[PDB]
Amino acid sequence: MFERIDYYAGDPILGLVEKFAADNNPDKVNLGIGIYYDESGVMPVLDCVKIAEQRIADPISPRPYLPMAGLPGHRKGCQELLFGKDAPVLKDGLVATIATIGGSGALKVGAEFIHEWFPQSKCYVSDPTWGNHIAIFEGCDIEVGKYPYYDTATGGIKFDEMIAFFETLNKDDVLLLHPCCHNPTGVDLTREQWDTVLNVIQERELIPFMDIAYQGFGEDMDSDAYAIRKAVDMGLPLFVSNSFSKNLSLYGERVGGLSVVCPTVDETERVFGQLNSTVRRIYSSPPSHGGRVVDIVMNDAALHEQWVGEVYAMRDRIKSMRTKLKSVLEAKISGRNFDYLTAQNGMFSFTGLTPEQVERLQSEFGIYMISNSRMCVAGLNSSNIDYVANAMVDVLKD
Amino acid sequence: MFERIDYYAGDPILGLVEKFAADNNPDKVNLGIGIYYDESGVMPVLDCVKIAEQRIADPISPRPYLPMAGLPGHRKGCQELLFGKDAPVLKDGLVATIATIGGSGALKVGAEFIHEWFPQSKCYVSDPTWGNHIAIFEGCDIEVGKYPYYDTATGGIKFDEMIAFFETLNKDDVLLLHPCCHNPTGVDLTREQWDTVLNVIQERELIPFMDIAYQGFGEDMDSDAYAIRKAVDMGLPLFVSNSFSKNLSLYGERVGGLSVVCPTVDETERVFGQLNSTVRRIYSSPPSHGGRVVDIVMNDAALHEQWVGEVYAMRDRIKSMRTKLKSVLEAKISGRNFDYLTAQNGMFSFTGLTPEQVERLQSEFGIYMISNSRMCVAGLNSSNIDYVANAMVDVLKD
Ligand SMILES: Cc1ncc(COP(=O)(O)O)c(C=O)c1O
Ligand SMILES: O=C(O)[C@@H](O)Cc1ccc(O)cc1
Ligand SMILES: O=C(O)[C@@H](O)Cc1ccc(O)cc1
Ligand SMILES: [Mg+2]
Ligand SMILES: [Mg+2]
Repeated sequence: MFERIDYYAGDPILGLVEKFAADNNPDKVNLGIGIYYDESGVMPVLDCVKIAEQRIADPISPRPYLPMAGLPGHRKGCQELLFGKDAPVLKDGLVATIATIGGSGALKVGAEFIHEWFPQSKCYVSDPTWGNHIAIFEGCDIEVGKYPYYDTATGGIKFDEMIAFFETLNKDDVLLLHPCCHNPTGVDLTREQWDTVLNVIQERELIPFMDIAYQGFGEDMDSDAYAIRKAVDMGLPLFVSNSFSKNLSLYGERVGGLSVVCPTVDETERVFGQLNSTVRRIYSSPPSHGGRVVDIVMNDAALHEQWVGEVYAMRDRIKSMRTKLKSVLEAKISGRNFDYLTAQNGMFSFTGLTPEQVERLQSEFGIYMISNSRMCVAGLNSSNIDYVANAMVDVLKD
Repeated sequence: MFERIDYYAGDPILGLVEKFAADNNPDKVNLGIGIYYDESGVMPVLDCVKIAEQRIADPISPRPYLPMAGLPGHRKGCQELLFGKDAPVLKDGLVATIATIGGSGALKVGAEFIHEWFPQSKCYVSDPTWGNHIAIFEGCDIEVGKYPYYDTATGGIKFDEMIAFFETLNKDDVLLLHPCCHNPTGVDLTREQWDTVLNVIQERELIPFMDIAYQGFGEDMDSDAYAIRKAVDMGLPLFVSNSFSKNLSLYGERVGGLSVVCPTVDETERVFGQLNSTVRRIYSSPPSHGGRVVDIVMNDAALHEQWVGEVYAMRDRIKSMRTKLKSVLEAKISGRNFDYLTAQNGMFSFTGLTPEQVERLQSEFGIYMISNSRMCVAGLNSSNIDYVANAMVDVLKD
């Protein structure tokens, strides 16, 4: 019956993970998975979350369906976070927002909405980018290409080429953009580059789709959202997928948001209604437990403030790891610039190591990265840092 | 920018609900929504669930991604529930199962899988059926039509016409079937009619997709799954979507399962891999909280046994309401047979009332049903029964 069905290769990042677990090097370290670990190398449970969940468990309540858009408080928290509290765009009612099944789920609904209403649009992703972006869009029968982004030569951005690329695109074509904390490179646009980008986006009447999965891990909650807010100030029709997976340490509950910025309230209502309809077609409504956590933590002022602090500690710890890793490298290797390590933002780092060097890191030290050199900085901690930094010096010295 | 966007009419079931809320009749009752309510007119929190959730909160754990297929325990609970404890088909490893975002999510994944690998297959739904079935399938770009089912004349099933219809269909065409507890009619097939249909499905080489959203609300857990188990016995390739929304009273947490019965272990693996790949491109993985609940409740023998007991009481209560409703009607309306009310199974009932009568039921009494005459029996309880039964008497006499 199902002889025609091909085997599924399996998630690539998961394929590596099997190999690491198998590895019997006592000193093995996994830096391959984009998961945040704390000082002790474990996934944290955030204090604010813990508190939110005790409230949810006290008392244990009936579990009616959430609305299709999810909880209003969840929606508002997304909005206030992304566009700023009582931002003009929100007080004008020009943002249609739904809770989603994580950032993935927001990408799916947004892509499906684009596919239905802008059937001609293509989508373009950064070269390189997070593998799942491509699957989600193509899974909607939207054609996906790549725009120039990362400059292998410099470690920077092929900014000129990227800009020239965008001018070739068709009206209503979609750009998948990372407002900060690029996955996998860590290399972000400066504000001035954002203004040029958004300028051409405006001129070419392209659709910007900002995926922000690490708000708070780059500069701060506001800064990380500059690209979003500047697109709003310019009056662009912006799609924003956001995820709480990382910054809430709530990967498994599937919490995120999708927001569509619209030129008029009436368009806001058309789009909101169609987002609902799209949700109804896929999974009907989002999960109550994850949504309640988001609702409680975003809208309780004491919990929100605690939560930002918790995110900033996670960001600060990742920044310390970057600094420490650079300090060892620059102390030990003269005449190579390692500023790109602290210039990069978020959880990810393109190390600049060649595939052969990544592989030698695996064999010789049991240290696991992606072949494109991507390292998750949160994998690093006080207990493994000197071992990893020193292994890296060795591989680069050969 | 979004003037091309059509307004979404809104979920009809949800649309009626708003009119009810707005309604200022002191004695209003809502029988429009397929939600289960206890004797007091409130959504229950089941004891087993409450226990499962105390275990989940003690202690509050890290929240990593579940696997794409969800928790193994959740997958095994679906399987055992659907096909019977340690069934041959399970011991033979011929069932590919994933957790899903409710029954809706399972429908979506199985419809996407069908669309990808059997692009020619069309899907046929019962006339009438639950509104979302169509949207889910059409949302996958699968063409959907209807098979004869409900007989307006007799209140039964146009069984002969249905069977003739199935014989016209192409090989690999999909039938969406309700093992029990038909929505919206309440009218089910007998076991003998099941044997006939599944025979024709076998001879016409059609694909049965069984959606069972109310296991436990018909006769009992095992009886309700007859159509499923008989299809397995016959060696048919079967798709089953199951939902814990009602029978676990866990609508909000989005818990259900998709199961694909395969002729051989190797095909089981192919299908299992692609199900995962399909999950990846939609929402990446399912929610932990809901999945943990299902895991704990299905796999703890004391909780499972308690849980069956809880569903039994819910079913018995619905059955009592059917009997009391019929008794009032037959006592007060001469020469109309109302055995169809007790003959129907599950939460829903096609009351036989015309759209005019349904609408008069709204205007005169604030009693809300679907225009097609669908009533949710769980909406009825000892506090509202007489009032609803007696109002129904008056609409029928005019
Ligand atoms: C017959 C039927 N199938 C599928 C579903 C999907 O619901 P859920 O996603 O909550 O399991 C429902 C209920 O909403 C239903 O009544
Ligand atoms: O960026 C990453 O490494 C994550 O995307 C890893 C991942 C991907 C899929 C998944 O089901 C679990 C983890
Ligand atoms: O069968 C019914 O009437 C409803 O239970 C379906 C439903 C449930 C929740 C929802 O957000 C939309 C439709
Ligand atoms: Mg499609
Ligand atoms: Mg110019």
